[PDB]
Amino acid sequence: LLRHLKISKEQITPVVLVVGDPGRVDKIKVVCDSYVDLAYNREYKSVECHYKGQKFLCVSHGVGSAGCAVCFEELCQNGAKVIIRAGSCGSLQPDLIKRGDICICNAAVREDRVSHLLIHGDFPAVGDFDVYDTLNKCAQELNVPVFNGISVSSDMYYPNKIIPSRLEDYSKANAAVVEMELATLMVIGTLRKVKTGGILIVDGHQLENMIKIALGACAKLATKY
Repeated sequence: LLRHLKISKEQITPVVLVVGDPGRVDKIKVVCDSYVDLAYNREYKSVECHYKGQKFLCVSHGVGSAGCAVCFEELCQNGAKVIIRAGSCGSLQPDLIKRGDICICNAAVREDRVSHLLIHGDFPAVGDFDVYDTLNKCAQELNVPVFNGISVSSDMYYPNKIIPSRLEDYSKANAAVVEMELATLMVIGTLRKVKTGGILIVDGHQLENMIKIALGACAKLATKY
């Protein structure tokens, strides 16, 4: 049994949908054709999801890079082949990417520590193209407009007035979106030979759509294994 997930290696599917809020696993499992509740340990909720004739895990990783890293490391080290993060984000391009908009990200700014404790800072946090294009191909089938871009993955939610935040610098660098976990998934994916991707709803109905794309992509990708 896995230390934090508390599910077995035998319960891990090639494809896994990951989200931050365990309450969100509960909302996702409902719209699937059927589900099997697996475990709920600390912030980590596991449910097996049956959708469009496919079987995939939906696991919650909690808030922040270090606690999600424990979830991803346990997934990646025990059989996951594809991990897609369905999550929530903020806009770094207001007057373009507005509240409600969905964004499918190829890359992420590494504003964590853990990824850096795994590999030198120069290394890219980058998603898998197969996964990215699949996510993109699902949105199109569903006629749901999505943005594409770089995500700033920052360990800081609440800034101080001492150290100037780099969010404006990253915005100017055309980073689209800001969240907390993507770069970690992405580096861990690359290191562990797991294909990753990320789909985010802009926060600070469209959720229905977002989840459909996420569930759509997971099913499409699950077919391969």
